[PDB]
Amino acid sequence: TSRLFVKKTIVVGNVSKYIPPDKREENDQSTHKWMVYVRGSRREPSINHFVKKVWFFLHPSYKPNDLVEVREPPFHLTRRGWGEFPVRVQVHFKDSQNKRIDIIHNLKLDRTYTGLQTLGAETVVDVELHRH
Amino acid sequence: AARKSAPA
Ligand SMILES: [Cl-]
Ligand SMILES: [N+]
Ligand SMILES: [N+]
Ligand SMILES: [N+]
Repeated sequence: TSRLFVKKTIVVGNVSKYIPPDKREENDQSTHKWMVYVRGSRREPSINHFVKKVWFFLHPSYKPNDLVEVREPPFHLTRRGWGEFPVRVQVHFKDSQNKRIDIIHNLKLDRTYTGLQTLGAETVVDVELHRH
Repeated sequence: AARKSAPA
């Protein structure tokens, strides 16, 4: 409905934990566990108001689970891995008028190698959507 | 082309 919008903040981040050989089974090449999350800003952190679902596109190595739909919050994706790669985060909005957006998030894996969770990276974008 | 590399 017409020409008014709101600017909204969307944050895509990633955290990672290193998995020591002492904690992987015989045939498990996963050196890391990571968690990509999608969130709003400090002012309002819950994007459930205006977000319908999130599509996570991943590297072909994750086939057949390279495409993941998180419908209801928290919009998080946890997986095991060995490699860094651009994660394509595709957001769909509850309002039919606002078209979907892709956010390319560069996954950053931990290199402290202490086996503890660390903060990898963060991608921040401003989104426009029909207010009314 | 889809590229993936390990940190270490
Ligand atoms: Cl380096
Ligand atoms: N915001
Ligand atoms: N964990
Ligand atoms: N879900």
